[PDB]
Amino acid sequence: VVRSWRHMKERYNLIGTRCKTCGKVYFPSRTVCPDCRRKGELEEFQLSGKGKIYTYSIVYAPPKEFNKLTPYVIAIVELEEGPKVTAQVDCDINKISIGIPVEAAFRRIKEDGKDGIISYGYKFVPIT
Amino acid sequence: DIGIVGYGSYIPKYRIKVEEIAKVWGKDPEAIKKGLVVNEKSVPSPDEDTATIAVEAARNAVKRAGINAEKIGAVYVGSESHPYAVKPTSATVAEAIGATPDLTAADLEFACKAGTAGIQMCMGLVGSGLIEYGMAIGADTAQGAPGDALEYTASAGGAAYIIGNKKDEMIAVFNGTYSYTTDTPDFWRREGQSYPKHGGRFTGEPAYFKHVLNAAKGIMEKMGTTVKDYDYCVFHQPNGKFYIKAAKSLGFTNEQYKYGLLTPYLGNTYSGAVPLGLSNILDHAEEGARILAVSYGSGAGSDAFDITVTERIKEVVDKAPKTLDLLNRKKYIDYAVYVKYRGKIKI
Amino acid sequence: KDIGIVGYGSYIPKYRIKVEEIAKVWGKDPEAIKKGLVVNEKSVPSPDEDTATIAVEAARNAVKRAGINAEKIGAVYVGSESHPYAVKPTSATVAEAIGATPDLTAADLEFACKAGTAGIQMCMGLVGSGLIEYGMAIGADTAQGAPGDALEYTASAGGAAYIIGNKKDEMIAVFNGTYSYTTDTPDFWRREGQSYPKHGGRFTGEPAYFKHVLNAAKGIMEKMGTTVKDYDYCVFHQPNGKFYIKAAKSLGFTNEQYKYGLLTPYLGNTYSGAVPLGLSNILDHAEEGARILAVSYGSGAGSDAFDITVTERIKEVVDKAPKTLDLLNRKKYIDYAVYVKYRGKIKI
Amino acid sequence: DIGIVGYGSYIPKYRIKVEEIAKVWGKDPEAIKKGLVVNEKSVPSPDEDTATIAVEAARNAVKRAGINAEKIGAVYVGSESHPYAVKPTSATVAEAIGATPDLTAADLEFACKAGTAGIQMCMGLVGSGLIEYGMAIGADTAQGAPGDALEYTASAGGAAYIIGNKKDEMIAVFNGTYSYTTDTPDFWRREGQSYPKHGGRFTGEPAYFKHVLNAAKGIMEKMGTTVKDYDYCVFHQPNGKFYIKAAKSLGFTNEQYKYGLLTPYLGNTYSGAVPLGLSNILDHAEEGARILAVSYGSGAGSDAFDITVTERIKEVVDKAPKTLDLLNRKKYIDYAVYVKYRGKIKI
Amino acid sequence: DIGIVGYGSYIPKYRIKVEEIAKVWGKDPEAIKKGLVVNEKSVPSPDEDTATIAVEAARNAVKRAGINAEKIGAVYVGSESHPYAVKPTSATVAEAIGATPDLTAADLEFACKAGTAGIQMCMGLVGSGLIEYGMAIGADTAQGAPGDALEYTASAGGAAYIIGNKKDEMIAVFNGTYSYTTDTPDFWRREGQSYPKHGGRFTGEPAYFKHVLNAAKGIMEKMGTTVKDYDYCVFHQPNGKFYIKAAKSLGFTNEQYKYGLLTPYLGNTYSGAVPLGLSNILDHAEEGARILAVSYGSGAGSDAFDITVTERIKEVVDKAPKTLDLLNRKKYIDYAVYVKYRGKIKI
Amino acid sequence: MRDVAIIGYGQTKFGELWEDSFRDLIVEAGVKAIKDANVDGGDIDAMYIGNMSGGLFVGQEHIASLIADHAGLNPVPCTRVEAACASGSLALRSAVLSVASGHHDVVLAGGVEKMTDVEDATAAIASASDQEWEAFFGATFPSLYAMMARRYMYQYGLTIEELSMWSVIAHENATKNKYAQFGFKTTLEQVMNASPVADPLTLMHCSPVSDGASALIVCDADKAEEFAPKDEIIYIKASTQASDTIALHDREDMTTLNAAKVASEKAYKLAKIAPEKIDVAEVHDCFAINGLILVEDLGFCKKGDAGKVIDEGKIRIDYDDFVTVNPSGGLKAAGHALGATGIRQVGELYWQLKQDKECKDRQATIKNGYGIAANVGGTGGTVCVHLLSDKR
Ligand SMILES: [Cl-]
Ligand SMILES: [Cl-]
Ligand SMILES: [Cl-]
Ligand SMILES: [K+]
Ligand SMILES: [K+]
Ligand SMILES: [K+]
Ligand SMILES: [K+]
Ligand SMILES: [K+]
Ligand SMILES: [Mg+2]
Ligand code: NA
Ligand code: NA
Ligand SMILES: [Zn+2]
Repeated sequence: VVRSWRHMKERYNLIGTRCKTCGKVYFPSRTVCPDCRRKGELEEFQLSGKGKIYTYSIVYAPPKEFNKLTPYVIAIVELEEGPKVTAQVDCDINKISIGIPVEAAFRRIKEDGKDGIISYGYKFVPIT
Repeated sequence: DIGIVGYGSYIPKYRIKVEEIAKVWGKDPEAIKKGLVVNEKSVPSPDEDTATIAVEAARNAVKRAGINAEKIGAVYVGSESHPYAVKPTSATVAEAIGATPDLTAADLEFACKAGTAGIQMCMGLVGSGLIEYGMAIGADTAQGAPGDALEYTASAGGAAYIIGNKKDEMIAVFNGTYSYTTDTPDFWRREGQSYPKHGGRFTGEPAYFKHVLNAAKGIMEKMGTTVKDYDYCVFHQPNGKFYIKAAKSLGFTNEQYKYGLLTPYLGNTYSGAVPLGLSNILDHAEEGARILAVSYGSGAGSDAFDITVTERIKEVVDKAPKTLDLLNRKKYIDYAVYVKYRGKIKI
Repeated sequence: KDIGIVGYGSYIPKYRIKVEEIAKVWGKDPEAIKKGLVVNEKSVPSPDEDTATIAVEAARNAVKRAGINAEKIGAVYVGSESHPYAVKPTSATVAEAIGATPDLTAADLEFACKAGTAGIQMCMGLVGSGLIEYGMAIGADTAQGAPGDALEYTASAGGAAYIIGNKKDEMIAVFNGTYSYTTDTPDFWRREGQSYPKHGGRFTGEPAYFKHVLNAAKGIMEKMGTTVKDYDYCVFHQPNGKFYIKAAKSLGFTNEQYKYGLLTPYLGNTYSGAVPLGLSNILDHAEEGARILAVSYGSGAGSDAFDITVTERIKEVVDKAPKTLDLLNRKKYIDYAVYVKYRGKIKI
Repeated sequence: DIGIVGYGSYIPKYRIKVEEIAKVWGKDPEAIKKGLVVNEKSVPSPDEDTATIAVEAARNAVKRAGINAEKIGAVYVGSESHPYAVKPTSATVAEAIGATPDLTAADLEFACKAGTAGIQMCMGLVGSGLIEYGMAIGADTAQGAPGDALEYTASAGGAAYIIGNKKDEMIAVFNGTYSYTTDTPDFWRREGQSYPKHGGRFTGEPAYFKHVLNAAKGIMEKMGTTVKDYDYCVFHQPNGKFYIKAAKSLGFTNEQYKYGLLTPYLGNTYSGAVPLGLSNILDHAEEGARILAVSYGSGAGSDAFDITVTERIKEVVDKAPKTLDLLNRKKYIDYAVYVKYRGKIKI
Repeated sequence: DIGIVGYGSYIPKYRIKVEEIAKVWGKDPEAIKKGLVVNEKSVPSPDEDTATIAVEAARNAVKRAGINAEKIGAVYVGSESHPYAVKPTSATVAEAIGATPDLTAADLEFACKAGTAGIQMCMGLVGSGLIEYGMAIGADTAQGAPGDALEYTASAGGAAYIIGNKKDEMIAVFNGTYSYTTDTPDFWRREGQSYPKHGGRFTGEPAYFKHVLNAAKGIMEKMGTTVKDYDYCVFHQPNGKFYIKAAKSLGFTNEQYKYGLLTPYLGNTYSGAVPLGLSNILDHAEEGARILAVSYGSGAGSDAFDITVTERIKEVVDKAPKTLDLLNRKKYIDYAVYVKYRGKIKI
Repeated sequence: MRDVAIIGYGQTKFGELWEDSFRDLIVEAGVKAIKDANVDGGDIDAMYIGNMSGGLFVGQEHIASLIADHAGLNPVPCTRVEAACASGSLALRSAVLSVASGHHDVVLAGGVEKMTDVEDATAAIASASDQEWEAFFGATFPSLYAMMARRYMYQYGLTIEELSMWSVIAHENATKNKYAQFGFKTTLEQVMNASPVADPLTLMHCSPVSDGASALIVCDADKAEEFAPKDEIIYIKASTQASDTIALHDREDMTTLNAAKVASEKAYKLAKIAPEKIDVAEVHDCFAINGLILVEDLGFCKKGDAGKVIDEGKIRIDYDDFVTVNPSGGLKAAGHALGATGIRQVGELYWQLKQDKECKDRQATIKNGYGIAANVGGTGGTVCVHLLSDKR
């Protein structure tokens, strides 16, 4: 419940952090820059949801929650700014390939059963 | 120049004490009474629901305004317990007060802030010249889950406000309003479920206090005011403890916050909580009194108001029942009869 | 103190289902339904899509057309029948998803299929009164029709957002006036426990839809001192094609006037997004100076009428976001089995 | 040839008086007590169910039989409130008494006759030589619909009977059995619904009395007996009235029917009703006493039995708790705690 | 001295192939067909349920028995899907065949072993001389949870058996019966829930095979037999793979087990599974053929039977429809029509 | 800093053990390890345990106390060590360092898992991934390694046939292991045509959910001679550990496990040998791809060539002059009881280097007398390497 609330601005809007010291953009946002650690100074940074497929897989037997989606595409997207994320791709099984340009979309990712909260976040859609 | 031309309240007659609920579930009533700062709560008759309570409050507001309901160009009902899932309460109220047909209406949802959201909507329509009068109501027949702590506070009530443009008929004037809103999963309910769920201690500092206090600070900055400029204050009051903590945090004394606090003997009426507390302030206030009103809704969000009372207040207070008269005209019931009335017994 | 639309946006999901695929299952003649209702197909949301996501798509597109900073929006109102939660506001989720938080007010609106336009009127008031600089009104739904029933042929998903403003340089359209007709009418309802709504059949027609839609239309025209001839385009609520055309022809509008606003035959009835979406298609086509009549309807009962004039700025923004017709035509057909799987219509 | 080698009973400790239910629903308790011939009913603890009641009764029957449960070749549980929709109570009971694994089992359903149906099954399996001992249980945690008249009688209890072939071990002997069954929609429940529905006044003459009286006359014809041939009797007892009407119709006096009637202070335990009444008779009966026992189930159907007591009865009565002792070891509760225990409060 | 005097079966006409279910849920149909050894399953008409299926099977069994249904002294229906929660199927079946009123009845529950439990009960009552003929039915309209693997096998069907005492009338003779029972939570359903829950791979070795193989080993030890003494065999068949694994483990060949296996084209009919498989064996068997029949039910338990066929079999096989003829008269449907028929669409 | 040796090893069967409870397993493995080492229960000074099932499966934390209590070894200190699938190796390394410190002379390092008692096991094995940035979005644990396979195929041209040969070998080797979960031979076609889990992986590429327990007795190299003949003692030349990003998407290069490179290099340095002298290797091959990658990261072949060394079968036991990989059948065929895998890996090296009869049918050639084990937690966030030798 609380953990969704902390990363909403990241999941909804793709707002990460840029370390001024080395310039490397980080998404998901990081509290500490791994390369500069203590000397790093982080600022809020708005990413464009644009990126390309770096790798992918097709999940054929997922947990029961995803029964409507099965089989679905899961991928690691390399975003234009640098960071990579793990997310599903809204495209046909037979049109996913490495290097395909994609763009983030606000979607319903998960629901904590029928009584718990609904969690929203990013899913990627191809460009054409 | 926007103000309140009339206001009204309603509370049902049945009450149930903490002792009667704790007795059944095996809890120490004194610990609860002290922990929550609550003694008893209101209970609606089985022939009463959010609609009937809204009509009572709306009709009472019309009496104080002393106007022709045909003059009302919008009716907005904010609630959590609309009798239908899909059929507007607001229409039923408009018909029941004679406001139909020349008006717009909508049912409002935003946890316990729905009621004050409607006030702001009316302020806009009146200020813009789109309507001459608008009605904003906040009412609920809250239901607490039987075993849970919310059963000690979940009560029924409502209050209506008629907003207008004419100085001569204004009993109070809006100086300004401000709202603080984020996405916070502290309290929710899914369409299937009977009773809500919540994040326990997450409902406190990160949700209620964050929004209530940011909203309070915000309007005082917008208006350039300090706590000393206000004679009275009223905050959302899910229990007595939260209300007082917020009030003392901002620097208000007992004399300033006392009138707005009704939960200890009324319970938490959700979207009617602050509207009712504000109405008790108005039943007591004198010309020139300046009020700070801040509601809270889980979700989350708060609506702040900065209001000044005029000389016309004395003309209308006795035109309808006073909020404290309603609260003290009461009949006590035990837990068995309570769950019968509220429909808590599965049939 | 003019009030107008500074930006608008729409969204429709990609899946569709034809009348033929529903009638096959329930044993009905599809041609009779297609002709009777004037509907061919409807939209279907992806199981990872709901009212909130559809509202966010529309909101984000409207921000593109407005070309403003969402931080400036002082109110977000979402009108729907299918808010993903029973008690937790969609509008808050949309405000966070567009960056409007935290300096704003918000509320979720309920009034059957008029909820969306109620929010427009609320924004008109707050902007005109000077209480906020910009307000957003959204109408969106992922309607669900009862499986055996006729509403399953039309119950679709979609939404549209409108940003209201005060600055003439930024207005793409101007409100000339608004009027609303409201009574207590038990034509259509749903009780808290039930999955699908109930209705009064033939009572939904003349005494409810036409009473309110037509009284709302002639009311605003009397308020404005206008006739049917004064308007270039019109849009009415469209639970099916037949009702729309009956109302349009009753008032004297021709096909050229009512053509753009009618989307139900290929979109379905999106409830609180129905008129907002039709209006957006009119705007994707309209020219400077065009005058629009928009009238919504909601069961309970109530209608919101609008009289709008298009400005020269419309051209600058139409291509700033996807056009409602483009969204409506990029589509994937599905059969009934997958439809009920997606929509959660299978008992699990 | 076939007889009862041991029997046992169980009733939980909580009770609720008619006065406490009527108080809540606004009815005259004296009218109800007189109309139904009922004063109070039993209430299971929230940690008790048909399985636990069945186990208590089964274990008590083993004490009286004085045998090794490993020898039991069949366990049958007749109920309306099996704790699972699909998972056999009978298996849990066999495991709980050490009868597993060399046995057959089944859960029985036929309204309030399920319990006695199992007795007939065991009689068959023992008489045919397919098993050495069989156990038949009838137990229920009935739930009456809040506000309905069945809430005054719907109680919890059960009794177990072990059937055997060895004259030295028989405490009673079956002389014969007979059953009357038709398709009668007097009482039913659909899979989704929480509480049953019924035909009101149709539950009487065309259903209960038709089947109870046809079953009684039938076995007396089969046995060539008259009412005078019997020392004791027990009929189904949904209320006291039906029992006494039936007993008096057939010509039984108070001395003959008194022991079998437990409902006025126990309530209607459904499939445990006649099994429990029969057990109270056996706790009092002397060698040579002849018993007429007739159950009833909605559906509908009745199972009649003609039983003769042997000299071994007095060796085993005190080997387990007596039904009257269980019935009088009681703690009273009010309606609020009752609905809490029974799970009648929505959440 | 105890045998089967008549038997009958029924299967509805609609079928659905694995492909139509897999298509919808996004699964490889070939993997499922090979994994479960299932091609298609049966589907009842929306005007068909366990009661109608039981009546069809019972009526067919009466034809083969060639007796007057008035002589039937017991009717037992074993199922998991009795159309009512509280109203006995068995009574409706008795009325529909003319066995009423001079009979006893009961509805049986024990997962997929309920049906064979009734056979043992009829064996006892007939062998003991308490009745002249008894009827045992096993029937179900199983429903698998949408999206789950049980949806590929959960089918509808039933079979009835009439037990009697007269050699001249017996088509088969019971040589012995044995049962293995424990408390095992492999498969269950709670009263509220629409579909069952299970322990996944706990359903295999520790439950099905444990009980099926212990029961099969048990009766062969009781009877002094080996796998070589039996001409035919039939085991519970939740899928084709479990059946064959069990059959091969005990040493039976394809020729021995082939007839009893119907699931690949019928599906798992739960309490009708083994009764139907046994009936196909009887439609093919010749005088003197010896059959091993072992059922399984979750909770858990298995019923084993050792049966020898008599000369009368050829006289009756054609007196009613053969199980293969029913199985092959079929009409295919797609998933949309299937969930419509089965009531799987929320409405 | 004392030298550490291994004096005993014990193991249960790995598989679906319905009869055996969690207690029955740890005891059987512990008693076997005690018996093999020729020590009494009283001789154990401390225990180090790896276990995942308890907290995800049963709600039981504080497993250490439970295991010491029911083993009957109270009051000896017992400690649980966790790093997802690497908990076994970390429990060993913890034990090694405690003997090296001088605080304990004889220490048991064991791991146990009871995954069959849980209704759905995936959620537990998914615990090793980032819940908020991988699992949350629907990346199942097999799909993560599947995306590793995809990237590796993209960069180096590995073909599914080459990948599938890893599983054929594993299953052949596992028929020689009584404790293996799967004891059947397979073929390339059966592997490729098996049901798919996450493209390109199939059910015959993925390791199963397994119950099992394994235990080692580690001891001071000098005190070891008190219990064992000097020739049956195996010495731990190095026990190293490294870390990497928990999420696969944060990896600099997804085709390699830096923590394995880091850890293996440090072990090779401490032992003062090169990869060419390793006779036997036990690598973490829960998804086959991971087996190829580790063969490269440990330095047995060049990056991208693993597919070609498997195709020729150089990792097979019969193939001479090249290291022998997973003689037991590996995680895919021998089984993957998460907590015990790290222990089992080393027990095989122990058997292999001491020419124990336990591995008689799968005995690898030992030219130099060295073995190495690589245990991986999750997708690579944690790697622990252990290097053994028959020489001190
Ligand atoms: Cl924040
Ligand atoms: Cl059952
Ligand atoms: Cl020892
Ligand atoms: K609502
Ligand atoms: K006899
Ligand atoms: K039942
Ligand atoms: K008869
Ligand atoms: K040794
Ligand atoms: Mg020794
Ligand atoms: Na329909
Ligand atoms: Na392993
Ligand atoms: Zn940096």
